[PDB]
Order: sequence, then C-alpha cells, then structure tokens
Amino acid sequence: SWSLSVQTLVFITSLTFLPAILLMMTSFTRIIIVFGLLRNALGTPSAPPNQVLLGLALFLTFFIMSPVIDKIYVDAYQPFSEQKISMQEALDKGAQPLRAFMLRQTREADLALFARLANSGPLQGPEAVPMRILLPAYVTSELKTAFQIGFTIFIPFLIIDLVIASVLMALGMMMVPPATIALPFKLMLFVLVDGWQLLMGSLAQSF
Amino acid sequence: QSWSLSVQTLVFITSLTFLPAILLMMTSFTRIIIVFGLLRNALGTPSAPPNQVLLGLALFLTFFIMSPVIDKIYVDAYQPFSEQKISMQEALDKGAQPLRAFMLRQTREADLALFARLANSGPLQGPEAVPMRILLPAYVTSELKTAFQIGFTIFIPFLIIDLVIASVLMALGMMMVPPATIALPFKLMLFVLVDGWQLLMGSLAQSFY
Amino acid sequence: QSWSLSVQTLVFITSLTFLPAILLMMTSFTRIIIVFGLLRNALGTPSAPPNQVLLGLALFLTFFIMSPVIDKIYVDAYQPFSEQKISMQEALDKGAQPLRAFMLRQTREADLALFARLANSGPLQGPEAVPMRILLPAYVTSELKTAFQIGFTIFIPFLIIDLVIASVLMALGMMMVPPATIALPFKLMLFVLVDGWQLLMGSLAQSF
Amino acid sequence: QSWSLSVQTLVFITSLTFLPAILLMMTSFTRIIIVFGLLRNALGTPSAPPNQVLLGLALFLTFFIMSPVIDKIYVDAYQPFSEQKISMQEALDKGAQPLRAFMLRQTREADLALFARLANSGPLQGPEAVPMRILLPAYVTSELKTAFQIGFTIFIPFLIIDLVIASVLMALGMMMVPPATIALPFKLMLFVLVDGWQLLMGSLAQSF
Amino acid sequence: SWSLSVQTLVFITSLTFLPAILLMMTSFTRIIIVFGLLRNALGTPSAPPNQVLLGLALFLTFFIMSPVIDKIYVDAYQPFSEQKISMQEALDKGAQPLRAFMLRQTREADLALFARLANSGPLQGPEAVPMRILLPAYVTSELKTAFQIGFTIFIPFLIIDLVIASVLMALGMMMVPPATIALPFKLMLFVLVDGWQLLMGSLAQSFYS
Amino acid sequence: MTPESVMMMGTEAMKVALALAAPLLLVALITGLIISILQAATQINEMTLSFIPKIVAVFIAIIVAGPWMLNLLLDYVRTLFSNLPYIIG
Amino acid sequence: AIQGIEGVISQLQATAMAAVSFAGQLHAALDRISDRQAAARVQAEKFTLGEPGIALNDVMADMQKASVSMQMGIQVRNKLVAAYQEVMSMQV
Amino acid sequence: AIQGIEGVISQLQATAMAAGIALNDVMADMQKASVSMQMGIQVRNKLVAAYQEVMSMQV
Amino acid sequence: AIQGIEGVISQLQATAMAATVSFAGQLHAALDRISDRQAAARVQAEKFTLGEPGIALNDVMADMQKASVSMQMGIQVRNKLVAAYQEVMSMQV
Amino acid sequence: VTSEQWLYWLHLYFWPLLRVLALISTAPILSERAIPKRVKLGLGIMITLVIAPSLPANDTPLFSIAALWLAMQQILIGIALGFTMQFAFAAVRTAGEFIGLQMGLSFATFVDPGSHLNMPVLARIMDMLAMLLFLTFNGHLWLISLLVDTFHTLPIGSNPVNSNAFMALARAGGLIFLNGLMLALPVITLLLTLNLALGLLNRMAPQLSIFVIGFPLTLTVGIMLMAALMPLIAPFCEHLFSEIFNLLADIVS
Amino acid sequence: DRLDAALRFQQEALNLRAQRQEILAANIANADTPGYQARDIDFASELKKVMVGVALTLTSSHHIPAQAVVDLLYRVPDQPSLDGNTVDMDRERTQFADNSLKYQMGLTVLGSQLKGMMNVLQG
Amino acid sequence: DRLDAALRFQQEALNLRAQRQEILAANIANADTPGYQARDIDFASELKKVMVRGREETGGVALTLTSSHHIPAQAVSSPAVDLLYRVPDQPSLDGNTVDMDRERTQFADNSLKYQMGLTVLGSQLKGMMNVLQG
Repeated sequence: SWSLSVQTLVFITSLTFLPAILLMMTSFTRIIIVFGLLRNALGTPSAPPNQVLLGLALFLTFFIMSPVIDKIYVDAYQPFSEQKISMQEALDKGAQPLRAFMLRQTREADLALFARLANSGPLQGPEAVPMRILLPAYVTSELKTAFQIGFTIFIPFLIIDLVIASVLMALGMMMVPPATIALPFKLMLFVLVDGWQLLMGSLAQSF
Repeated sequence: QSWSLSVQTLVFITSLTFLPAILLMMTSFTRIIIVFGLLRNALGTPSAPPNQVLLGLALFLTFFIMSPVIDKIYVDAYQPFSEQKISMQEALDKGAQPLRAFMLRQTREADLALFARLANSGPLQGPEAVPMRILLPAYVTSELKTAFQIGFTIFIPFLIIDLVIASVLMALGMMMVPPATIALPFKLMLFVLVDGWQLLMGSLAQSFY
Repeated sequence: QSWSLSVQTLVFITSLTFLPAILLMMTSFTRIIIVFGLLRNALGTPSAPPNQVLLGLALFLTFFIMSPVIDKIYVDAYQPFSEQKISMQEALDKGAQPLRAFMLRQTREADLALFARLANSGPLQGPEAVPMRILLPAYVTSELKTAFQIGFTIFIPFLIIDLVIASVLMALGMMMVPPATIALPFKLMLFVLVDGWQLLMGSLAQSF
Repeated sequence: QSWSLSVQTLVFITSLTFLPAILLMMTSFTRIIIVFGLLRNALGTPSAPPNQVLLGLALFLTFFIMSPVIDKIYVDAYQPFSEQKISMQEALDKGAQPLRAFMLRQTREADLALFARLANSGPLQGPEAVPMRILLPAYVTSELKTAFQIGFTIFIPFLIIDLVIASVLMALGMMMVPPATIALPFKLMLFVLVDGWQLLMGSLAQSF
Repeated sequence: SWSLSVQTLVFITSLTFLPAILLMMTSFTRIIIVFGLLRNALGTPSAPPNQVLLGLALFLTFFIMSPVIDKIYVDAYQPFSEQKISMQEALDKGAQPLRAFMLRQTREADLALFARLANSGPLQGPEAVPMRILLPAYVTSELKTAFQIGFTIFIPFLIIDLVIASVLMALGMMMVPPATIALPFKLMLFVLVDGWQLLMGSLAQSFYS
Repeated sequence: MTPESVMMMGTEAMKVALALAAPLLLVALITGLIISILQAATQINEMTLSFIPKIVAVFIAIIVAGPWMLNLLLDYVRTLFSNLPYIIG
Repeated sequence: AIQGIEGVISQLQATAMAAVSFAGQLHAALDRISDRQAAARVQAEKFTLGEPGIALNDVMADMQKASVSMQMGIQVRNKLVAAYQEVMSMQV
Repeated sequence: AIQGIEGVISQLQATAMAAGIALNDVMADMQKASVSMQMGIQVRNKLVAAYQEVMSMQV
Repeated sequence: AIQGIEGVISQLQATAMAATVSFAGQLHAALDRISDRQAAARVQAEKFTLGEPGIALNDVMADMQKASVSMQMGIQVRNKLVAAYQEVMSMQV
Repeated sequence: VTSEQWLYWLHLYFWPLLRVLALISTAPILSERAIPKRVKLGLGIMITLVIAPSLPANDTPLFSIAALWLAMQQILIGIALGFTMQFAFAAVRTAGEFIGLQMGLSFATFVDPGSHLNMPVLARIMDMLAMLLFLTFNGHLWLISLLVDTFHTLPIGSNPVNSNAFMALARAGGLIFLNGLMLALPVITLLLTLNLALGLLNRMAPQLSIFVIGFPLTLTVGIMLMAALMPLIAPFCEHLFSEIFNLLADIVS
Repeated sequence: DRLDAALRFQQEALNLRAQRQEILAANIANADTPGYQARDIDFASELKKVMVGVALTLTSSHHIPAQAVVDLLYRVPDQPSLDGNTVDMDRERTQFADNSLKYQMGLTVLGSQLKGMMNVLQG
Repeated sequence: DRLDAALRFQQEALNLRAQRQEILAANIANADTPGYQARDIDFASELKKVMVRGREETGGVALTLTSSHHIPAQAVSSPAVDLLYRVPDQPSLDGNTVDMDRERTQFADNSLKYQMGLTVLGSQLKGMMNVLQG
C-alpha cells in the first residue's frame, strides 16, 4: 500500500477516463451504433433525440454489465473491506471479469492482427492477453458486430420500401415518391410487431 | 554545462503542453484520423462509430506504429537520462534523431524542397543535415496528401455499389426511388463481409512501412 | 531618458501579452488561415484536416514568410538593444519601421484613405509618416479582402467538377441521385493529382 | 472641498473594473459587433474571419468613431483635473457631458420615454434633464434596434443570390444539388467585387 | 447587541452572498431566462454580446425592485444607521418586504408542495409561512413563469420558419435551407413590432400584475 | 392559463401560419395544375418546364399580397406580446 | 396580533394532537463571542474607572481570552466562506 | 436491538464459516470536514463532466 | 444665476406641493465619510506639527489609526463588491 | 462547548444534495441550459436544506469506496427519474417530426440521410407546446415530490438492487414509438389518403403531376389538418404524463 | 459614526490620563515655588463628564465653519511647610508612576481593539 | 476512514503535546506551593497507548439536559494519562520537587515539538488540498 495522497491523485485521475472506459471497455459502442443505424433505417434522422438514444444505450449497458459488476463486487468491492486482498492486486482481480468479458466478445482475427502489430510472439495462452492488444481488437470486433446487427435491422425496412415502390410502379404511378407512402407503413410495422422490445431482447442475447 | 534542476523542470513541464501538437505533426495520428473522417463519409453514415471511439482507435494504432521509434528513443536517449549519464540538452539532441528519420522516410521530396526554398536555406549536404523547421511542415504536407490519396482510394467500392444500385433502380423504371437509402445497407454488407475495419487498419500500418 | 529596468520588464511582459493580436493583425497569419478554412469548406470535407493541423501549418508558413522582417528587426533594432547600444524606446521605434514597410506593401490605398478621412488626420506627405493607428486597421481590411479574393478564386475548379458530374448524372435520367456523394471522391482526386497542398502554400507565399 | 488622495486612488482603481461595461453598453462597440456577427452569418460561412480579428477591428472602429468625444472629454475633464485645477467629482461631472450628448444623439425617443415611465419620472423638460441611469438603458435599447435594422438589410443581397441560384438550378432541372454549396463562392465574389469590407466600414461610421 | 468587531465581521460576511440574493431572491432570474430564450429564438446565439444582456437585466431589475428597496431602506436601514435598531433586528425588519414581494409572485401549488415536504403543520394563512418554505416556492414559481413567457415568445419565430419552409417547398426547391432564409425575416419582424419596447413593457407588467 | 387557453392560442397561431402560407402555396398549386393540364392537352412531357412559371408566379405573389402578410404577422406578434402578462400562471 | 394568538392556540392544539439549525448555531456562536468581548470590555472600563475589587490580572487575562475567541470566529468565517465559494463553483 | 443481536449472531456465523473540546480537536475536525467536502465536490465534478461528455455525443 | 434663482423658486414650489434611495448616492456618502475622516486626522496632524497649542500626540495617533481602519473598511467593501460584480458579469445567459 | 461537529452536518447534507442535484441536471425544464448554473445549484441546496434534517444521517466516510457506491447510487436514481420523465417529450417530438416529414417539409433526408440539412419545425412546435402543458399541469413539482419520496422506498444507505427493472426503463423506449403513433395515427392516415388521391391523378396522363401539384396541396392540407388536431394533444399529454409517472412509481420500487 | 462610539471610552480615558499626567508633572516642577497649591483632577468624575457640540450651519462655500475653543481640585496638604508650598514629593511621585502605568494600559487596550477590528477586515 | 486514519497519528501526538503542556504549566504555577511533587508524563508510552486504544477520561460525568431550561453543570473530565512523579534534584525544606530549570527546559522543548506537530499536520493537509485542486 502506497501513500493516501497518491491514492487520491490516482483515483481522481482515473475518474477522467470514465467515457473511455464506457466506450472502449464496455459494450456501449455496439448499442449506440445499432441505435444510429436503426434510426437511419426508418428514414427519420431526428425522430428520437440523440439524448434519449444515449440514455437508452446507457441503461442497456448497465443491465448487460450487471453480471460483470457483480463479479467485480465479489472479487474487489468486498475483499477490499475485509483486507484479505487490497490495492493494485485487488484492482487487477476486479479488472479480471472485464477481461473475461472482452475475451468472450472479441474475435480471434483482431487479436492476431494487434499482436503482430506489437511483435508479441510468445503470446501462447488465451487468458494472458495484454490490455494493449485486447482493447483495440475488442473495439474493432464491436464495430463489426454492430454493423452486422444494423444490416439485419436494415433488411425488413429495405424489403418494405422495395415492396411499396414496386406496387406503386405496378399500379401505374411513375412520379409518386415511395418514401412518403412507405414511412407510416414502416412505423406501423415497427410498432405492431413491437420491434423495440424484441430488439433489446436480441441485443441482451447478443451479449 | 548541464542545466540547473529548476530550469530542467521548467523546460520539461513547458514541453509537456505541446503533446497534441507533437502527436499531430510528428506521429502517425494525422494520417489515421483523417482517413477515418473520410471512411465514415464513404459508408454513408456521418454518425458512424462515435467520434471518441475513432479518436481512441487512432491513438492506439498510432502507439502501435510508433512502438519502434518510442523504443529507440527510450534506449538511446532516455535511459542514460534516468541512469545519469546524460544531460537534458544532450538528451533532447539525441532522442529526436530516430523520430526525424521516421518523419523523413514519409516526407515527399517536393514539399521538403519547397520549404527549403521558402526558408532560403543553404545547400543541405544530405538528409542528415535537414533542419527540423524545414522537416516539420513538409512532413505535415506530405501526410495530408497521403491521407487524401488513401481516402480517395477507399471511396471506390462504395461508389461502385451506389452506381450499380442506381442503375438497377433506373433500369426498372423506378425513377422516383432515392438510391442512397437502398445502397446504405449494402455498403454495410460490404464492410462486414470483407472485414473492412481490420483490413483497413492493417493496410494503414503496412502503408507507414 | 532610458526607462529603468523594472519599467523595461513591465513593458516587455505587457507587450508579450498582446502576442496573438500582433500575429493576427500585423503578420500574414490571418490571410493564410482564412484561405485554409475556405479551402477546407470547398472540398466538401468540413472537418477532414483538424483545426490544430491547419493552425500549425499557418503558423509555420507565417514564420517563413516573416523571416526577412524578423531578420531586419533583429539586425537593426533588437541586436543593439541586447548589446546595450540603444534604449528600449528607440529600439522599438526602429523595429516598427520594417514591419510597417511590410504592412504598407500589402495594403490598399482606398482603405488607407478611408481610415485617414475617418480619423480626421491632416494631409500626410508620402508613406513615410502614417500613424500605426491608421495603418493597422487598413492593413487588416486589405488582408480580409485579399483572403476572400483568393478563396473565391480557389472555389472554381471544384465548382467545375460539381457541375460536370451533376450534368452527367442528369443527362442519364438519374433524377434522384445526389451529386455530392459522387463529387467528393473526385474532388479529393483532383486536389491530390495537382499536388494541391504544396502548390497552394507556394501560391500563398508568392503572393506576399 | 476635495477628496483625499487615498480616496481618489481607491475610486480611480475601482472604476477601471467597469471598463468592459463602459465599452460595451455606452460606446459604439455593441452596434459594430452585432453588425459584424450578422454579416458573418450572412456570408454563408459562420466563422470565416476569427472572432479575434473582428473584435480588434471593432475596437479600432469604436476608437476612431469616439475620438472627437474623447478629445472633448480630455479638454474638459482630464486636462484640467490632471493639472490640479478641478476636483475629481467635478471633473467627472464635466466629462460626462460630451458622452451624454453622444448617447442622446443616437437614442430613440420611445426608448427614453419608456424608461422614464418605468423610473417614475414626471416633469422632465429640457433634453438636458435626463439622468444617466435613465439615459443608459434607452441608449442600449436603441443601439440593439439599430444594429438589427442594419443587419436585416445587410442580409438582403446574399438572399437574392441564394434565391436566384436555387431558382436557376431547379428550373434547369438539377434539383438534387445543394444551392448553398454553389452559392457560397458567388457570395464571396459579390463581397470582394463590391469592396464589402471598406463600404461596410464607411456605412457603419456614417451611421453616426 | 454584538460587539463592533462582531458587527463588522457579520457585515463583511453578508456582503459575500450578494449574487445569491440577486439570483434566488430577486427578479433577475426571470429577467434573464427570458433573454436567453429570446436569443435562442431569433437564431443568433451570440448577437447581443452577453454582457449587454446582463447589463440590461441588471438595470431592469434595479427599476423593478425599487419599491422593495425603498421600503427596506425606510423601515430597516434608516433606523439601523441612526442607532435606533440593532444590527440583529435590522435584518429581520428588512427581510419582511422582500418576503412579501416573494409572495406576491409565488404560485400556490408550489407553496402547498413545499409545506408538505417539510412535514410542517397546517398553514391557515400566508402569515404562517416561514422563509424556508417561501424561498424554493418562489424560485420554482419564477422558473415556471419565465419558461411560460419564453415558450409563448418562441411561437412566432417558429411560425415564420414553418411558412418559409412551406413556401420553399411549394416551388420544388427542396435543397434550400430554410433557416438561412428565415433569419433575416425574423430580424425584420423583431425590428418592426418594437421588438424590445414591447418585450420590456410586457416583462415589467408581468411583475406588476 | 387553463389548457383550453393554451390550445386556443396554439390553434390561432397555426391558423395565422396557414393564412400566411395559403396564398403562396395555392398560387404555386394552381400554376402547376394549369401547366400540367396544358402539357396533357399538347402531349408534351418534360419535368422541368413546369418548374419555370411556378417561381415567377410565387414571386409575383409577394409583390401583390406581401404587405398584407407583413401587416398580419406583425399585428399577431404585437398582440401576443401585449397579452403575454395576462396569460401568466 | 389577535390572529397571531389564534395561531398560537392552534399550534397548542397541534401539540395536544401530536401527543436548533445551522444558522441558529452560527448565531449562537456569534452571540457568545460578542458577549465575551463585551464582558471583557466592560471589566476593562470598570478597572479604568477606579472601582474597587477589579484586578488588573483578571482584566488582562479576559482581554486575552476575548482576542483568542475573536480569532477563532475569524478563522471559522474564513473557512466557511471558502467552502461556500467551492460549492458555488460546483458544475450543475 | 433485537434485530441488532440477530446481526451479531449472523456475524458470528460469518466468522465460523470464514474459519470541553479544545482548539486542537475543533481545528482538526474542521480541516478534515473541509478536505472531505472538497473531495466530494471534485469527484462529483468529474462524474458530471464525464456524463455531459457522453451526452454531448453525436450517435 | 438667474436660472439658478428660477430653480430655487421651483424647489420652493416643490416644497409647497409636498406639504428615493440611490446606490450611487450611498457610495458617494460613504466615500465622503472616509475622506472627511482622513482629512480631519491630517489637519490635526498638521496643527500638531506646526506647534499650535491644544493638540495632543495621543489624539493625533488615535485619529490616524481610526482613519486607517475606515480606509480598510472601504477597501474590503470594494473588494467584495468588485468580486460580486465580476461573478455576476462572468455568467452566461 | 463550541463543538459544531462538522462531519455529522456534512454527511447529513451531502447525499440528499447529490440525489437532488442529479435529478436537477436531467429532469426536463429543470435541466434546460437557459437556467444559470448557480440558480440550479441554489435550488438543490435549498431543497436539501429543507429535506435533510428529517432524514436519518449516514455515517459512512467520504474517504471510502462505500462513499463512491453511494454517489453512484444517487446519480443513478436521479438520472433514471429525469430520463423516464424526458421520454414523454421524446414521444411528442417523434410524433411532430413524423407529421412534418409526411408534410414533405424536409425532403432532403430521403435522398441524403443525415446531411446537415434537416428542420423538424413541427417537432419543435409540439415539443414547446408539450413543455407549456407540462408546466401547466405542475409536473415538475410532482418530480421534486417523487424525488423526496423515493427515500422512503429506497433510503440513502446502500441497499441491494434488482435487474429487469432497468429493462423497464429501457423498455420504456417502446412507448416513445408506440404512443408516438397514437398521436400521428389520424392525421397521417388522412394524409395517406390524400397521397393515394394524388396517385389516382397520376394514373391519368403520364407525368405532369407530383412535385408540381402534390407538394403545395399536401402542405396546406397537413397545415390545416393538424391545426385542427392541436386541441387533441392535451388529453394525450395527460395520458403520456400519467403513463410515465406510474411506470416510474411501479419500477423505481 | 459607530466606529467613534466603540473607541470613545478608551480615547477619552487616554486623553484624561495625559492631562492628569501633565498636571502631576506641573506639581512636581513647581515643588519649590512658595505659595503654590498642589492641584489635581478626580479622574472618574471627569471621565463621566466627558463620556456623557452644535457645529454652526454652512449655507454655501464661502460661509466659514464653526471654530472650536476640566476642573482642578486642590490636594489636601499633609505636612505644613513654612513657605506655603503644599506639594508632597512621595504622594505625587506615586501618583505619577501610577498615571504612567495606566496610560500604558490604555494604550495597550486601544491598540488591541484596533488590531482586532483590523484582523476582522484583513483577507 | 482512510483520511481519518492517515492523519490520526500526528493529531493524537499534538493533543498529547497540549495535555503535557497543561501539566507543565500546572507545575510552573505550583512552583512555590509547599508540598507539591512535580508531575509529568512519559510521552512515547502514552502516545502508543492512545493510539492502540482510543482516548478516555477519568470523570466526564455531567448533568443531562433534556429540556431547554435545565441548568448545565459538569463535574471533572481529566485525561486517562498516567501522571508520574519527577525525581527531585536537590532537597527543599518546604517539600516541593519543582526545579525551575527542568520545568522551563521541558516547557520550551514541548513548545517547539507542538509547533513541529502543527507544521507537519498543516503540511499534510495542504499536501492533500493540492491534490483535490484541479
């Protein structure tokens, strides 16, 4: 254990990187990109405010991190009080669930690329991946996953738009823009199937 | 000859303020983030990944790219500084050389010649004698040109997709259909199936070499 | 007549306070910065080069352009002051002359007349006696006008590219295809091929 | 009767705190700065000339406009006070006169009437009965109204160019192009071929 | 009474809280919020260089709070300065006119809510309300009144933009931004209908009514 | 203060907007319909010649009825700002 | 007031049915410090008056204690003002 | 308390499983309290800044 | 002045008919109080240095110290007022 | 004597202040940037001054991870309350933006999604109308009262927490859409019919219709339709506020 | 002024001590004058009298302001001298030392009050 | 807890310095009283004792004041320190062992050590405000 004043300095300094922790280490990027792509899908880039989407992504991130938060509480929050383990060793033990999660959600190709970017040859085991190699690989994997989910969301709305345009063309209309007609049908399909709750359920299942 | 401790501390803390300037004008960062600023435009989603995610990804990529330069600076210059075998002035003189070489290898000769002529410098015998005042802006100019080249090349497959989709839409008589919204999911498809992000970062890292 | 040392250092620090204003309104920083901003707007990429990169480029270009003036100030004014040959007042007066000459070289007579008539100055014989309070705003106005001229001229090739691509798309019947998405990569290609960055910086330097 | 020197020093150094407030509310700085901000908005680009350049230029224009008032104050108040011929309070009272005349000459009658109504003023009489605390807010309100009147008519030619370009582009058929993108270079061309900066300074100075 | 040292200490300490009195106990708050909202409405987020709006708000507050200040001076400051009322009683005497102004403008619902939140007994008349209940009730009422005034202020400046956009859309100019056209017209409106005299008079009446 | 008052002022506001925008929109619609029926009669079909007279007609509309709109909107805003301190709650 | 006494009896009924603060503490501290200072000053004036029984020792010690109490009050005021300034700088 | 003694026996089961005022005091507690209040203010400011940076995003 | 006597008769008519705080006026009154206190102490020191009988050294020192205390009062009030004004004017609407 | 125990007062006045200020910075109307920061801070301070003495004081030190957990708890509660309240205005904004987009007011989004050219002026109109209605129905007082009341349900002291509860707030994201359609279902439908009518006109002589006759007619029709529809939002406004409030009451516990 | 009321008592006590000091030193100096009576003042009564006026009114600037402009008790003789001098060395020497001490005490008290009023303001 | 524990040693040492100076002042006051043995405390042992087990008092018993009109009164509240006797230097007929040289040397030493404790505690508290200063 080192000095209390140094501990305060380090704690307040690490408090600054909270957006970095939320974005790079948790899943927040995935939900935020999925929400952005879904908003782009419905054809209305300002229908729900950016604030509301950010808060919804924050709540989803909190739930989906609740198991990792519980593991942190068991391994770090509690034993730091009983003083069986404390300080930097307890900090590393508490960060261990974050690795496990980020190893689970990271693809092998990104980790391989970032290892050969750091000349880390003897990285043989999969539970001893350094943070420098694990973090950007995890972010890239999250970007790929979010884009895939966005395309899957895109498919039904694209189908509806194409169907509306095809019926307009077949009915004889050649000048009517299909977007105006298809927008309320997109909304009625989204509400009627209750798209939002199934979307959140799938995102939670998507881990 | 060594500076006093007070002067050394003053110089160190003063030079700590130039960290964003050094990062932008001396490291790889400028080429990376700019390309990202264009890539999010090519995909059709200006929102894209958030700005901070792209900035941090660029920062990590920059650190990985400059790992050899940082290691050489740590070995040649900073290690004698910590082990008391060098002064601050000599450390500043010695540690910049690997970074100067890194900047020079990505510097186009035309820009370097332009800034020489514009500073009215005398005949530079060889690369080794190029002043930093001439190497810095020339490196930034070449960096911007290379980033624009990479971005324009990146803009190609998405243009292919947009043109194909628009031609298909118009060949069927569906003239009133805006092809941007239709082609955006297919751009996302192209970026997903080919593993666009990993391929792009590998290409950038190899480009710097 | 020589200021005491404490007054001298008070003047020095107070003058160091006004450094950004001198850089913006007495050097070539403003014109380069305006042209760079207009060029960035002209490529359709409102945030591709970060503001800090362009600011550093403009600062370095300004330093290179003003190197002869700084050399004249050093040789004629600052060097005797540092060797205690002349006082601070006369050193500042001698150092004003090269910078004014440079500013007068890049000002428009109409703006100088406007500010002279506005300030109710008496008839001035030749460029030798023009107060700095008169020359500074006129020089700033001339720099603004010249920067806008350069930016408007630069805006032309990208306009040509946009018009030709829009016409090509329209003649094919593609009524709902926006031309910006197709024009942006070609704007980048045009600027890359002509060696745009170094050419534009050389043109800005040559105009001074 | 005269204040002690310590009291004079205290009041003098305390009054320097209201210098930005005096410059903003009481001088011509407000109208010029509002007109300049509106002109950038009207140019099509929101931050082409940096705020620093516009602020310095507005300060110089304000000084040049107010130089006669400053001369009158110096003749009436500063010079006879510094020679120890009048007291501080009487010097301030005498020096408030030319500034009061300058504020009155640009004050709307309705503003003064309203602010006298809100201050319970009853039989006012001569234009030389308006107190400073009543005259100041009326002057500020009149300055804001005049600045808006200038700005909304500065906006007119750029709206004309925008509408003409949009109409020509859409009538020709290319309705998918953004008219503002093509219009911005033409707005710059119009501003530089008219000598927009010089004429705008002339108009702003003549407005007084 | 307190010793002169204690009185001087209390006076100096109480001089600190002047911004708090101006913001939470005075008309300044709903004299600003309206100005900020109006500036947001006209589309010029800078226009009247703040400081200008702050000075206008200060002068308006001084003109509006004049009877309250006069009553405080005649009832509390004058007897205190003439050694007729102690320092610890001048504050209590002068806090009553300000409390009454704070009531004349504070709505009820807020008073009932903050009387319930304190678990206080029934308040049969307004004479039983302490300052601990009136302060936040007055603050909330002022915030709500300011927001109501600003939100009815906002309507015409959005109406103009609506009609501008509709007119632009009638002729097919779908790519013309409506804000750039609407801003000069909003300025023209605010010039024509005595933009400031009407607003000034409306705010002043809004206090005295 | 009452929600009836809020909805009444909103409705009157947007009817004022409708009155302001109706002449221009109606003139443009009539010009477009006339040009379209003339095209149908003459068997001429280009999507650009209907855009030409519309601008001229709508711009003339401001010449003729512009002062009326400017006087109506100013009166509305003046009355709203004058009645502001009586609908406070 | 008559209505004030009505309110008093109403609060008494409230107590029947049912069956100090930081500003108060600061006011109490100020009153205590001022009372101590006034007591020391009054004793000093009594000694200067020539009245019997008042010793210079007690006068000087009480003046010392009053000065210490005044300094304590000054320090408390300084900190309290510093804490208030810190809170009003908090971002909301 | 009865519930307090319940808690004591619970902690015993947990152990089983595991197996007047002077200036000196016034000033010291006054300083602490100032230090703790400053720490709370700084930590909240960091949290609020992080939250506003997150919400000022662009999605 | 003739117009001055007109103003005097006007104020007399005002008194007949009759039969308003000012922050600037209050500041002027306070500054006057401080300045006359300082001037009185200075003149007392003047007379005591000149050798005029009736002036005592302890009174001179006490009056000087009273003037110093009054000026410190003024300086502290100035500091508080300037700080409050700057914090109010540094706010954004 | 002269104790004035500072730690007790600090711990009594801190955590309620944290929760009240966390609600203030996110709750609608109370979180609008137009209010000066000092006004918000003073309102939080005064509310805490009124409330805190009645609550049981906590004794956990500010220099412990327990204090960090407490601060996180208060921030979570405040932001959850404020955001759940904000959901209703989000729904109103959605309905307004969709009515405006079916007006054809911003056609550039269908061709250039998110291209720095969008003006949901109807969304702003109905957003500020909703804010005025919320002010009229005294929703903010209720918010403050519920912020106070959540103590009895959830005391300052660290208490264990649940899960699907968070989903509920996230699942409230559905309401913004669902209720949004409930506000747009009549008018859009008639607009749809109008567009259908325009289609019948285009089934006649080819071209010479749409983009020249459809836009002004549909713009005027949307304007007068939803001008007549304005009286309808107020019952729906109260319905939205009641939904948000009882969802908050049910799920916060 | 309120500042005068706080410092009135100590200033008056200090001035009275100085006056009585002058009177005692005059008694010492005139010890050898035949027929000189030793005079003194009763400190407490005179302090009451001073602690327990009308500046003429100035209508304009030229008007001149009002121009400003204790009772001695005989000491009871102890020993009868032949030259009529009633000044006793011992009594007045003790009184002189006591008055010096009390003047110093008054200076100390007044300085302490002023220093407290100052540290209240300093910051 | 952490901050309280970090500043507890110097705070307790400073309190013990205050109590020791009270004892030394009592010895100096009673220096001429016949039959008074000088008292003093072992600073190190008592300091360690107070740290391991918290400070305690022998008396402290005071009348309880439930109402606001109860008259407040306290008996005696002395520390739980062990008052040891100082070894006399040379004998005295009156029978006190207060040797003035020893008393004044211990007084000055305790004075400087108390000032040292104040300096250390103030330095630590600034060393902390510096960190909480951003």
